[PDB]
Amino acid sequence: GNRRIRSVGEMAENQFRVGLVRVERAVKERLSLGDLDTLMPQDMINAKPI
Amino acid sequence: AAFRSVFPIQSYSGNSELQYVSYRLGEPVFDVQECQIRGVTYSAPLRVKL
Amino acid sequence: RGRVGRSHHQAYAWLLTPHPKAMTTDAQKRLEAIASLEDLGAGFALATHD
Repeated sequence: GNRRIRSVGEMAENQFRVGLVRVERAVKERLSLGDLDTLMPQDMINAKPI
Repeated sequence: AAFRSVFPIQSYSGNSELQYVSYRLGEPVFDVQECQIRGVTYSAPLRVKL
Repeated sequence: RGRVGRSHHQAYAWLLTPHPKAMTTDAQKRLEAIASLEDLGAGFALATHD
């Protein structure tokens, strides 16, 4: 009753989360960086960390 | 739960915010048996509308 | 910075910085150098730190 099953879904979701943590830091610095008018939701995010 | 737990994102200048709408899995580029033959991943591409 | 002057009136220099997390590391040290060093004959010390 104290030990818990973490099956395929929960680790995959957690690793997706920690991958998205680097993405949100990157878009933090990029989105806080200015000249934002010509910016589209493609170049802030990067699929390399995910 | 992952996208909602991370997004939406203020900028550091409280001027811009990047939020989430929905995701959708793209069609996998090959079949499973083909991905075993070629030696690459049976992977589904992820496309998110932001 | 030496552009203005050559008169009998106090001139002023106004230096726009972004959010401190938004500015880059070299730009940080650039601005701390020119903030810390502001008096006469500075540019040789400025070149010295360059």
